[PDB]
Amino acid sequence: TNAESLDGIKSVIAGGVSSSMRAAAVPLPLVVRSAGGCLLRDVEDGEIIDLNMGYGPHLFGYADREVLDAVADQFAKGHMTGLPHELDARAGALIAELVPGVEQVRFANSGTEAVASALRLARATTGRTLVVTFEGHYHGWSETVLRATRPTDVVPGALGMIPEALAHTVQLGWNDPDALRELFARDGDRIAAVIVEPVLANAGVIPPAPGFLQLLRELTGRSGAMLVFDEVITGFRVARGGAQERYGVEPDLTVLSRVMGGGFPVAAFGGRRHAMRMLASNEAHHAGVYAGNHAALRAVVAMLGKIRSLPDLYERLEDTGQYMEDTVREVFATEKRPVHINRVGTLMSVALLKGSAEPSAEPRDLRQLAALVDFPRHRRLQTLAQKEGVYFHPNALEPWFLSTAHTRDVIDKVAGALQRSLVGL
Amino acid sequence: TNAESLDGIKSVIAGGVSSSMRAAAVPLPLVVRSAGGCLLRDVEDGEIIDLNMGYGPHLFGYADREVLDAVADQFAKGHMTGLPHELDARAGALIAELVPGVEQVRFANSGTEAVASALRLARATTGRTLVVTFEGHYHGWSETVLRAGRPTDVVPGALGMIPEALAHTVQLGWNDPDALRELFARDGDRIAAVIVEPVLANAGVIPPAPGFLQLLRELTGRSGAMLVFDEVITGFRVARGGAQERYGVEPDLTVLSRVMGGGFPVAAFGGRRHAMRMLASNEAHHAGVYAGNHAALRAVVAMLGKIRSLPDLYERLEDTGQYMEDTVREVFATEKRPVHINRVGTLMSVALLKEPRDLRQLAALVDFPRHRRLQTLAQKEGVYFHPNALEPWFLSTAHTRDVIDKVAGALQRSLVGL
Ligand SMILES: CC1=C(O)/C(=C\N=C2/C=C(C(=O)O)C[C@@H](O)[C@@H]2O)C(COP(=O)(O)O)=CN1
Ligand SMILES: Cc1ncc(COP(=O)(O)O)c(C=O)c1O
Repeated sequence: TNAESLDGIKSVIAGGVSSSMRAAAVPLPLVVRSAGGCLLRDVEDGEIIDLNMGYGPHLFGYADREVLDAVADQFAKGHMTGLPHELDARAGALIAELVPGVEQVRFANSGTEAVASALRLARATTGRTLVVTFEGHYHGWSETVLRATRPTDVVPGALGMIPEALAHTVQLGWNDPDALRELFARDGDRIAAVIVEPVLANAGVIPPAPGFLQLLRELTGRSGAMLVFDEVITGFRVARGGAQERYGVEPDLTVLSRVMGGGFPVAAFGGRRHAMRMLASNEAHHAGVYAGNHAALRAVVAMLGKIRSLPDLYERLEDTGQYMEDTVREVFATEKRPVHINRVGTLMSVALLKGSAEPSAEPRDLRQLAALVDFPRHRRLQTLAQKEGVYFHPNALEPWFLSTAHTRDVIDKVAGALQRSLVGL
Repeated sequence: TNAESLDGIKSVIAGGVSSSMRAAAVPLPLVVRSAGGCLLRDVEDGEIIDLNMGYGPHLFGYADREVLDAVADQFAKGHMTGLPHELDARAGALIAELVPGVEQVRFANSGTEAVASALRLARATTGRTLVVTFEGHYHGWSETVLRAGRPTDVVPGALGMIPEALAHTVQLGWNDPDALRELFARDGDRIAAVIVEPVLANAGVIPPAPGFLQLLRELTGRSGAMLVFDEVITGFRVARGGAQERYGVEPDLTVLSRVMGGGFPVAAFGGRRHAMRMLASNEAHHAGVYAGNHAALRAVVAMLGKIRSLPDLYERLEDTGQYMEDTVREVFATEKRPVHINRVGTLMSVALLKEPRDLRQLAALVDFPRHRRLQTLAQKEGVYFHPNALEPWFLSTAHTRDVIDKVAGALQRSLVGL
């Protein structure tokens, strides 16, 4: 059984899962035996349609052979030597072609690593130390950015961090231009970087308000602060060239992962030659014995090569998302359950609202959205859905990540499963 | 050409390599086209015997099919879902079986990640903040440990670190029991952890002095400080159960990577249930979307499964190292070049000179410009090792007698050109 098999896992993995968040993501136990397309198989041989999809990398679904095969070939030809390799130029060139604001990169194993070195690059380059974040925006778990009352409160996110960890890190509310302007008027000249999820995906899928990214680019440019887009989720997802392209605003540095490597552990950060100058001279720092290994860069080449070869991909993904959005709206409407749904392409939040919530609200930030949401009922809904054979994360603020494997028929099954689950609510 | 192909790489990879250290590791350009066994193939189709081997993971050489095949099978069956998986228990159990001081683990993508979370666990568990390191010991590049690289001076290792990064990190010289005793007599009660390379591999291969690890275990135990063995390099390398087993001293936490995943990006940290209690309750923190992904844990299961099935492996690896050691000594003796060589199994340091117990003592004997010159010459003869004398060689089962005999010839020829 799932529950018994999870208990077995817990006797050797402290907490049941390596990541503290993802260990609370299966309150009705589910242990995977295999996966393909958008389908999981249980250790009880149950089939589950996955709307979470391993948190963003799988644009084409699980077990994508066009990418498996390339990575497996690399295992047969040397996957990790630590030396420069012919692939390094091909990976770099693909990223540069597809991403406007990137001409050079360095690779890492994870978004967390890529962010930490990107922030260091901004501090080293500007000779400043102060970094600005937004509430609910997640940039991995490195010591200077790991945050958990006002949105300007900076609260450490983990036990066992040094007390000064966040001394040079500051926070504002998402989509609050007045607050942002006031900050820059006071401290624009001390800011090394503003880091931001151009679309906030780790706390609902709150897109930026009209003009907000433009405003950020202006203030940062005027003040000499580097603008860092964390596109770990949005890159190669909301458009071929990420949110950068979709919203027509170019940052100084860009962090990438997820879709880039199709699920292989790999990330990068980069920008134009000017922003990357201290790394071109090897004066600034980045490291990691596995960084840019040959298997990882084969995965980038195969995945970005595949995406490049499909010039109408993002149009079809958009139809997929629209159809899921329309279907899920009908199912909740028919049941007379208020719901909030935000979508940017195949990135999608679905949250069940309180009976006392304003159905027509368009929250612009995490606090506004959280307040409308009925968390206990949503948790209860996802247990029910999981039993009906559909998995999404129990926290309403955690997004769904659709894929080309979520065809019309799949989405029609999802509808049925959600309908049945709501009736049990 | 190698040089032209590297220049192409540098137009899109800032600095030519993603890691700031490994971008200075090929001053005579070498770009890889393919690799297998202990052999590299150039973009000019040259063959090079690799003594560096990608910095530790490849105990059986490059392109190990018994491990390729398992990982490729995982790609066909779902490699990354973010959910608990049947493999998780098998990977955990294999580590627990092979490593004395580990009963539970969490996985990470890299030694740097695994270290950071391990140190946080020790701070959270003890309610203390102060961490002790040793000079020349490398624990990755996280904010609270990245030092440059007196022995007591704590110097930041990267530009753009917050100024307070190392405020709660302290350093002593390796193998200095007096200093270590004095530290603990004064501050034993404030120390959250002592982190240490049980064999110092990133600065020569300086093993611990007789009784030093035993002393560390006693002081940390007495003071309630967690002893953290960074076995990223030594684990499954110097013995099946790492330096832990080899030297009979058990730490509170162990960090693992490298050999564990056979070159797949994967790491872990773990200990006995007591030391891992705040992670069992999910009160302490670790994260990363790719942590413990199915491909990574398939690699751990295949690699550790293979090692487990070969109970005399570490004895054969010892013969391999002895033969390399004896051969290299003869070649330098015959040429009348003084050399310092330290070895622990297949971990091996070879430095050209102008028994040190620490980095300062060893560095002082070494002729760095001549060693750099020697490695350019060796590389041209078809043997690659890192140009810095303090960076170790990582031998493998693919370094057979014939290979080592070729290495001898190539080193002889290179010394004559010195
Ligand atoms: C925008 C963004 C992220 O979303 C991000 C990681 N996000 C997630 C990590 C989770 C985890 O570690 O278990 C789980 C997911 O819920 C989440 O999106 C990271 C950190 O990446 P990584 O997990 O590879 O360290 C950086 N930037
Ligand atoms: C002992 C030790 N620990 C940790 C690391 C860091 O692991 P990674 O390079 O995967 O971050 C290294 C790299 O040289 C190492 O030698």
